[PDB]
Amino acid sequence: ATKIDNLD
Amino acid sequence: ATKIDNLD
Amino acid sequence: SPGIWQLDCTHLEGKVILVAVHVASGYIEAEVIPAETGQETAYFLLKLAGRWPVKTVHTDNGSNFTSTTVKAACWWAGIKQEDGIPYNPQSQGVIESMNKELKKIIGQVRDQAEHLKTAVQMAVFIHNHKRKGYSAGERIVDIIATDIQ
Amino acid sequence: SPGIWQLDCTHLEGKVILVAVHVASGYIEAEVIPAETGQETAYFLLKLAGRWPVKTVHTDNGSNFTSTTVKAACWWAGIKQEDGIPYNPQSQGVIESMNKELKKIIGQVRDQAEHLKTAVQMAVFIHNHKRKGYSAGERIVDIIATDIQ
Ligand SMILES: [Cl-]
Ligand SMILES: [Cl-]
Repeated sequence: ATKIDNLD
Repeated sequence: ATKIDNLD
Repeated sequence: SPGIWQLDCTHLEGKVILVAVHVASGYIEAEVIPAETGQETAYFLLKLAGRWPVKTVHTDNGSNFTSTTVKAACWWAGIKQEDGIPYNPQSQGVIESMNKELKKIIGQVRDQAEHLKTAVQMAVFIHNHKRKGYSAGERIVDIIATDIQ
Repeated sequence: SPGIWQLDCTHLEGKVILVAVHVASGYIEAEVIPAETGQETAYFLLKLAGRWPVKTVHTDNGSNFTSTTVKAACWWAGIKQEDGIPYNPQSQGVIESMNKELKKIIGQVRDQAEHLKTAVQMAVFIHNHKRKGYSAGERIVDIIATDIQ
């Protein structure tokens, strides 16, 4: 998801 | 429940 | 004063951020919970006291002061549970200013994290490493080490 | 010395207990998670690094070493992520013996807690306060304070 805690 | 984390 | 901590409860995005401040250093630990309940508070305190030598906690409000679950955790962990009446009016201002600082940091990181819990841990990290110069994380370790010696 | 930590993952009651050990002191932090994933590991390390000055983490297995999510947290928090190969074969027996100590404590407190997570935090507390005479919690503060000075 493009987030540090959700790279997807 | 007589537990520290559930006194019930 | 090396073992004195203050609880603090603030809200963001419809959730509750519970904070423990080490009064003499300004170092903090925090967590995000759906609601502040005696059970969540008690668990947070059990965690804090297994990590630092917590002698006294000033509770953040009367419901956590009253809560038998919270007192049961303070008993278990060897903590003296106290009220958080700001006999020194400077206390109110310091906590209010910390909450504003934390929320500001959370807004600065908020888009790097999907979950608020991540952003709050990033804010704890930046708060504790900030040099004002020593950091809060340096000050707490210096204060307790001095006390142990 | 002062900045080196080792992850360790052990199982109980169909759940996973993830542990970080501060190698020079034996002090620990731990949490219960339903399963070890790179996301849970990464969040745990972000929490640890906001609380102590984590320079290096030796990961507990090759999946956490490989995990881009874990590497992204180690990048964020300024942590050097390393493998946990026991080049000193003593490391391997020290971890096994800690896991057995922790599980023993957990069984000793297990009936005071409804939830495994409480029992694990009670075990962290007893582990870190135990004098073997200094405790692990006194040793980690002394080691880091000594390094800051
Ligand atoms: Cl609430
Ligand atoms: Cl697993």
